[PDB]
Amino acid sequence: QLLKFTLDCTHPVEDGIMDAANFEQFLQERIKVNGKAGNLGGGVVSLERSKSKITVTSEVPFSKRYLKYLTKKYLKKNNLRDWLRVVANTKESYELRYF
Amino acid sequence: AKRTKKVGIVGKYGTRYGASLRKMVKKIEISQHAKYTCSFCGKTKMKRRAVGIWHCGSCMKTVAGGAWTYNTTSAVTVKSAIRRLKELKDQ
Amino acid sequence: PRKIEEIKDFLLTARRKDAKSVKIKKNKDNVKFKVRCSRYLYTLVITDKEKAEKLKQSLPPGLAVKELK
RNA sequence: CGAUGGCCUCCGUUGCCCUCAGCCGAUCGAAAGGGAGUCGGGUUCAGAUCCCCGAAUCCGGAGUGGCGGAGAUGGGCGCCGCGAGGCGUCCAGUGCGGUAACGCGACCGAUCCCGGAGAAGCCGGCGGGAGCCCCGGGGAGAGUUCUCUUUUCUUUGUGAAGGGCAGGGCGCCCUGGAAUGGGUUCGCCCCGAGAGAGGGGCCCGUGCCUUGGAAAGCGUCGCGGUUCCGGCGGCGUCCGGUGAGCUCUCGCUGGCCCUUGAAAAUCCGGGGGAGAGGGUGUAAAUCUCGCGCCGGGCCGUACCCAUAUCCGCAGCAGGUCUCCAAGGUGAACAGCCUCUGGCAUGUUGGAACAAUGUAGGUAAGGGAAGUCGGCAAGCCGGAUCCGUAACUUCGGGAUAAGGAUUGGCUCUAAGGGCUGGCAGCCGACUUAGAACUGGUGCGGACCAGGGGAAUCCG
Ligand SMILES: [Mg+2]
Ligand SMILES: [Mg+2]
Ligand SMILES: [Mg+2]
Ligand SMILES: [Mg+2]
Ligand SMILES: [Mg+2]
Ligand SMILES: [Mg+2]
Ligand SMILES: [Mg+2]
Ligand SMILES: [Mg+2]
Ligand SMILES: [Mg+2]
Ligand SMILES: [Mg+2]
Ligand SMILES: [Mg+2]
Ligand SMILES: [Mg+2]
Ligand SMILES: [Mg+2]
Ligand SMILES: [Mg+2]
Ligand SMILES: [Mg+2]
Ligand SMILES: [Mg+2]
Ligand SMILES: [Zn+2]
Repeated sequence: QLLKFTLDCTHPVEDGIMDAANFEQFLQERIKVNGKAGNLGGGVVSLERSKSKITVTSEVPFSKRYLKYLTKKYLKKNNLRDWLRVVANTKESYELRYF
Repeated sequence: AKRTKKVGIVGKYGTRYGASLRKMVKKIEISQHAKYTCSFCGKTKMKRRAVGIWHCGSCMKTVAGGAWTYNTTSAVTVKSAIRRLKELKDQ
Repeated sequence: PRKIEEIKDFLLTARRKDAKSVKIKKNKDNVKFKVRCSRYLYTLVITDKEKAEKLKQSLPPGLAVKELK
C-alpha cells in the first residue's frame, strides 16, 4: 500500500514572491504522524523536492486534505492568502493559482 | 405482595361513589371479567364480549347468557322445569 | 422496462414490426442495447465486448440505430 | 314466425309469439366518508404530478378479430419400411404437478344460489421498516490561523411499474406423540381438540440489487458562443457504526364499554350444471396468458390563506379548519440560545430625562401595627437520600408536616454484544463510591407546590 501526493507551487515561484524552501521545511517540521510532529515520526513518511514540485510519500493512511490544510496555513502565515488559492488539478495533486 | 387489604378490582375507583356502592359493584365486576370454562371444548376461554354475549376464544362458539355471569339462576331453573315439562307431557 | 437475459430473443423482439429504434450505450464494463417498443423498453446487457461489436451488425437493416455519445 | 343487408354462407338489425323474474321504491344529498389508473428530469416575468423530454399505467372498443401460446394432438389394431419414419381402421382428448398446505402462462359454461372485499371504536405495550438526528473516517469547496487546532462548516443520489433476494407475520400443512410437564412474552399466553423437535406452504415485502439509470441531477475545476446557448469538457457522487433517540408506517398482543363503534356504488370467488365442439383434423367451440391496434369528452386549476388579499365600516393587539418540524440544555413539542428560511420593531422621527402615570426592581430596623378583608407583592419550588400525624368510605390524606445534599476536576466499581467457566474484537448510555479543589458556591440563568389547625355549604 502506497500513498503519494504532489504540490505545485510553480506559478508563484516563477512570479517571484515566495520560494519552495520555506515550504519544504515547514512541512518537515509540522507534519505530525500519530499526532507527533517530531522528525516525521521516523522515516515512515518521506518528503522530496523537485523543481517547484513537492512530493509526499507514505504507507500509513494520510490525508490529501491534511496537505491542503498545511499549505493554507503556510499561505496565511506568509501572507499569500488574498493572492494565492490552493486547488486540485487531479487526484493526489494540489496546485496554487491566482484569482 | 398483597397490595390492598379489603378492596379488590374496584380499587381503580379511588375514593369515589361510596363504600357500599363500590363493594356492591365489586362482585359484579369480578364475575363479568372472570374467564369461564367452555362447556363445549372444555377450555377456560369463555369471555364476555358484550352484554349477554359469551364467546369462546378457541372453540369459536358464542352463547347468549346473563349480563354479568355466564348463566343465571332464573335461566337454569327455567331450563330444568321445561325439561321436566317436556318429559312429562309425552311420558 | 424489461430486461432480456439470453441473446436471441433480443433479436426476436428487435425484428418485430412494433420496434421503433435501438440505442447503444457504452459504459465501462457493460454494453447496453435498448430497443424501444410500443409498450416497454427492452434492455439487453452484455458484460464482455466482443459479443457486443459482433452483434452490432446483426440488427435488421431497416431498424434505426443510435450510438449514445 | 315474419323481413332486410353484407361473398344473403353465418351473423347483425329489427317487428310478433313462447319462455324467464322481487323490490325497497323516481330523484337529490360529501371538492375531509367509499371511489380503477402518473412518476422522474427540464422549462416561465407570472402555470405545472397539467407544457416539453423520458419512462409507465387504468378503463372502454374492434364484421373479418391482428398475431403467437393454451384447448393438442395420444393409444390400440392391420400394415409398409431393417429401422428411422410413413399409410388404412377403431378409441380418447373442455390442462398438468404436489401425501398436504398449495403450485404452474391460460386451462369452456347461462338463468339461479352462497360467500368475500368495499366495511369499521377508543386506549396500552412491544417488535420490524423507512425519514431525520448522532459518531469514526475518505474526497471536493470554503472559514480561522497573534498561539493552537490530522481543525470547523457545507455537500457526498435515484422515481413509478416489473423481476429477484433479504426481512416481518401466519388461528397453514406433513412426521411424531409429551409428567420429572414442557415452550415462551416486557406482560401474557400455548398444548392429546396434538406442545416441543425436524421438514415445508402461504401473505406482506414501502427495505436491498437489477431493468429505468447516467444518457439525466448535483458538487467542484477549465474552456468556449465576445452573446442569442437543456454549450462543451475533465474529476467525484466513497467506506463504515450505533441509539429506551423523534416522526411516519406495518404487524403482534391486551385492556374498556348497561358505549360494541356506517351504508351503497363497484368488483371478485365458489356451488351447480342448462348449453356449445370435433370426429382424428387445415382439428373446432372456448381462453381472466404474451404481444399488437384505436380512444378517453365537460368543469375547476393564477394569487392571499393572515399582526396588510377572509369577517369585524379600516393595512383593526379580536376571530377564522389543517400538513411538514433541525442543533444545545433539559423529563419534555416547557423556558432560553442558535442553523435552513424569513423579517425591519408593527400607521412617524429628532432632542431632552420635570411632575403625575403605566410596567418592572431594591430597600436599614420592625414584620400585617395597614386594610372591611394579608388585596397586591413576597416566601416555597427541580431532583436524590431520610421522615411523614389527626382522620378515613381503608382507596387516601401525601410532594402531609419536617430534615440533609446538589458545582468543577481526577478516578474506581457495577450494569453488554459478536467470533473462535476461556481468549480475542467491538460498544451504548447509566448508577454508586472516593480523592482533590474553589472567598460556603453550586436545581447559580431558565423552568419551578408557602404551610398548619378549624367552622359553613356542595
Ligand atoms: Mg348524487
Ligand atoms: Mg367525494
Ligand atoms: Mg410446533
Ligand atoms: Mg454525469
Ligand atoms: Mg396554485
Ligand atoms: Mg420599540
Ligand atoms: Mg420603524
Ligand atoms: Mg399592521
Ligand atoms: Mg401602535
Ligand atoms: Mg425592609
Ligand atoms: Mg432585613
Ligand atoms: Mg387601623
Ligand atoms: Mg394573592
Ligand atoms: Mg392536611
Ligand atoms: Mg357544627
Ligand atoms: Mg360542586
Ligand atoms: Zn369452546
